[PDB]
Order: sequence, then C-alpha cells, then structure tokens
Amino acid sequence: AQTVPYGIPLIKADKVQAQGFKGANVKVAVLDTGIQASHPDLNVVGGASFVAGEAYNTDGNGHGTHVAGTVAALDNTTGVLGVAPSVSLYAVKVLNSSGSGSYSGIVSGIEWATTNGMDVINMSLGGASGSTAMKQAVDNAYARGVVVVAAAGNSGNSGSTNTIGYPAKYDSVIAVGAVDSNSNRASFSSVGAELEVMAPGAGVYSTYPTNTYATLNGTSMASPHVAGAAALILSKHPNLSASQVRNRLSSTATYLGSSFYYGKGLINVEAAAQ
Ligand SMILES: [Ca+2]
Ligand SMILES: [Cl-]
Ligand SMILES: [Cl-]
Ligand SMILES: [Cl-]
Ligand SMILES: [Cl-]
Ligand SMILES: [Cl-]
Ligand SMILES: [Cl-]
Ligand SMILES: [Cs+]
Ligand SMILES: [Cs+]
Ligand SMILES: [Cs+]
Ligand SMILES: [Cs+]
Ligand SMILES: [Cs+]
Ligand SMILES: [Cs+]
Ligand SMILES: [Cs+]
Ligand SMILES: [Cs+]
Ligand SMILES: [Cs+]
Ligand SMILES: [Cs+]
Ligand code: NA
Repeated sequence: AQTVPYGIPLIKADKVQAQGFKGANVKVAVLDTGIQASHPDLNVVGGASFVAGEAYNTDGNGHGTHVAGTVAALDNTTGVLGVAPSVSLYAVKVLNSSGSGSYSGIVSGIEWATTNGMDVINMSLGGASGSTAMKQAVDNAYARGVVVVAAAGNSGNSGSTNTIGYPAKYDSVIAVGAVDSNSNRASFSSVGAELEVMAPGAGVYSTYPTNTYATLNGTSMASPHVAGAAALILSKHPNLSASQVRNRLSSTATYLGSSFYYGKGLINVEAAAQ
C-alpha cells in the first residue's frame, strides 16, 4: 500500500490535501540530477537537460528522483505520497550522475524554468561561492513571479560562522534548513543570517531509481517540502505573487528556537494556505 512519509503530516500538508488542494496545474521545476520518469509513482510532464550525455528524464544518481517524489509522488495505492501530488513536474537536469554541476548549467536551468512559465523552482543543490549570472538568474526568476526554493546546505554549525550555501544565500531564494521527525534541527543543517524556514530533512523516504523507495538525509530533502508547500498555497490562492507565497510560508512557520539555527521555524502549510 501507500506509505505516507512523516514529513507530510509534520508540515500539515495532509490537512490541505484533505480540503481538496493538491497543487493541480501548478508547474514545478526540479533542478537536479534529473528524474526517473518511468517510475510508477511519478509523472514527469516535461523538462530539459543542461548536462552533456544525459537525457532530462533519466536519473543515474537518484537524488533528483528522490527530491521529485517529496514534491509530487502520486496519490494512489502504492509507494509514497508527495506534498503536492497533483503538480505538473518538470525535470531540469543541471547535475550529472555523480551529483555535481557547473554554474552555467545551473544558470541555464534557471532561465529555462523562467522562460517556460514555471511557478516554482526547486534547487536541492548548493555551493560555497555562487556566481554573478546565478544571482541574476534567481533575481529575474523571482521578479518574474517564480517562487525559488533551495537547500541551505549540509555544513552544520561552527560557532558564529554563517555556513549557508549559494543559491540559498541570495535573498531572492528561500533557504531551507533541516529538522527530524521530532522537529529538532539535524546536525548537518547549515546556519546563518539567511536561513529562512525549516522542513523535514532527516530520515526522508521518497521515490528512488529503479522503481523503488529510499531514505535520505539532507537540506536537499527539506527544500522540496517547501517547494511542494508553495504549490499547495498556489492551488488554493491562484492569484498570489511569489512575495506573497513566500511571506505566508515564513510568517506562519512554527517557531522552534533561535532564527540563527531555525529561521522562522518549521513550515506549516495549513496556517500558510488559509
Ligand atoms: Ca503513491
Ligand atoms: Cl558523489
Ligand atoms: Cl558543530
Ligand atoms: Cl544575501
Ligand atoms: Cl526544536
Ligand atoms: Cl535575515
Ligand atoms: Cl496579487
Ligand atoms: Cs511514470
Ligand atoms: Cs521536453
Ligand atoms: Cs552514480
Ligand atoms: Cs510503501
Ligand atoms: Cs517578487
Ligand atoms: Cs560542522
Ligand atoms: Cs568558527
Ligand atoms: Cs536567520
Ligand atoms: Cs501567481
Ligand atoms: Cs518568535
Ligand atoms: Na535566501
């Protein structure tokens, strides 16, 4: 039968789905290692590959498939259940099968997503430095009305040190940190001024190649929860701007402690989408 990963009720995504809001006709671009499009529990409707040698609809890593499932694993009698199981899923391959990419591949993915009318961009990736063109791509995506989400990073804490990665660090992008099933910050989750919200990131079960289901840890698992939560809000309030969707997720989060470690806290999509 269908497992419901603990992150689904924890952000109260299940309460919004029961009101009948599932992210239908919201278009979500997963910028990642691609997506195993043939997986029985995912529907990939389009996409693009900026990675030499690999088509957008295959995933030799597993990472993009797993991130896609947390957004949009189908609601049926099998597998897992995504935060927004009715979204239009786009696989935008910007990371190779070894799990990494170039700044220009990522930049091209962002631009593809903005040019093609995506409503939400998820980036479960991060680097220490970013680039001038990455900044402009995220800025333009945001100013054009796309909700842009990225993993804060798995660099943990070390004293006063900001350890937030790029692109999460750009103020156009929502930086998502990671909690576990007890709503406590996972140790690997990056900290700093830019941290905006927490979502589930330790012990996250999702779709994984070939045709199976797997548990991973990372702020990468946290980000798609926030990307799916944005899609839920938009399916319920279709005329909100990106600023508005972002402000709702933010301002209604469950406070958990110091914003340095938790941002505004754990997203609550029931409160956000009301
Ligand atoms: Ca399913
Ligand atoms: Cl690797
Ligand atoms: Cl530490
Ligand atoms: Cl900044
Ligand atoms: Cl806590
Ligand atoms: Cl801030
Ligand atoms: Cl508006
Ligand atoms: Cs499929
Ligand atoms: Cs295509
Ligand atoms: Cs691999
Ligand atoms: Cs299952
Ligand atoms: Cs905006
Ligand atoms: Cs650390
Ligand atoms: Cs330090
Ligand atoms: Cs913060
Ligand atoms: Cs909108
Ligand atoms: Cs507070
Ligand atoms: Na940011």
